[PDB]
Amino acid sequence: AFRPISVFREANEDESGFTCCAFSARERFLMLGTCTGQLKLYNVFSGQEEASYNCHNSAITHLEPSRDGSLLLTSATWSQPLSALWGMKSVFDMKHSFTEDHYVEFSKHSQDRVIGTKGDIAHIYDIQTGNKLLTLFNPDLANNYKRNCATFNPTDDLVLNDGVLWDVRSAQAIHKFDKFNMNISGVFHPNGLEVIINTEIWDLRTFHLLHTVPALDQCRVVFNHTGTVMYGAMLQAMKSPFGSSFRTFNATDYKPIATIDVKRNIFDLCTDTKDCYLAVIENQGSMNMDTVCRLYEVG
Ligand SMILES: N#CC[C@H](NC(=O)c1c[nH]c(/C=C/C(=O)N2CCCCC2)c1-c1ccc(Cl)cc1F)c1ccc(F)c(Cl)c1
Repeated sequence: AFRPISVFREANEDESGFTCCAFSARERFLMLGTCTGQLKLYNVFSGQEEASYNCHNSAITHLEPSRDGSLLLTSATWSQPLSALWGMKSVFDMKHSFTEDHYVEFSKHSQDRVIGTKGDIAHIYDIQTGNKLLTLFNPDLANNYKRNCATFNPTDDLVLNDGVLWDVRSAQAIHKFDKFNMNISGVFHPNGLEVIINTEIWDLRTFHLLHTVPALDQCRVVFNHTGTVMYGAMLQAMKSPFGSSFRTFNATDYKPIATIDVKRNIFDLCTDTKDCYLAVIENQGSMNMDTVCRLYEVG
């Protein structure tokens, strides 16, 4: 079950502008991006704001804190630069920026690199220097996915970009997964064995199709930390990225668990490092922007 535990809005604002969320390394603190480009730290139980920082001059679309707690990636919708890396030690400061990338993630095993996406192109950057190490794009294998996001695999040896599997070491495309949809480019299963590209589950070894999961169509997905549950929400074709529902799946067999209809448009969802909690950003109005963060205890 998901027990509603708490709800809160952007403190002292006429209209609440939370757009995205991620749990900090610190257990009871949630980081939230806003529609005006600020990063906020909230106590997720009290709903009280602790800290605010100015990151971009447009809405934050994505946040990702590093596991050690020292770094943060942000992306914005219509700012220059579009994405940035922030230090969060003593002073909150911009380390580096990724001017043309509308989406960024850290490498997974060792978080020493950033991977940014621009359209169907992946850029890989060194965290220390900020230098672009690699541009990944192959005109012969491109799928031209409209909502492409590039990502590392769990051991950082591989990248999936626009439905193409890359060997990072050699910077060579090693396989193109055939295209079944217009938008979604796919992610790696944390088990390191499978690639989830929209409704298709591919075996990484053989490149054979393992399953078709229709309910995943047009979904962004996130896994809990233990890799046992997958959350998916369907993209809509300052508007909300998602519709009013998200779905859970058993990550070990891809069997559905629950379909949760929150009856309001969803902006984001994240889970805490202990997989005890789910945070969901939902609009109380309809595109009126007045979002709340709802916190559920995961049963
Ligand atoms: N990280 C993470 C968690 C992940 N969030 C998103 O994917 C997400 C969360 N938010 C935006 C986008 C806002 C956006 O563009 N906005 C909203 C603010 C005003 C401007 C437009 C995106 C998003 C959408 C398209 C693309 Cl291809 C990639 C994106 F990251 C998620 C995973 C499973 C889920 F069940 C849910 Cl509800 C969210």
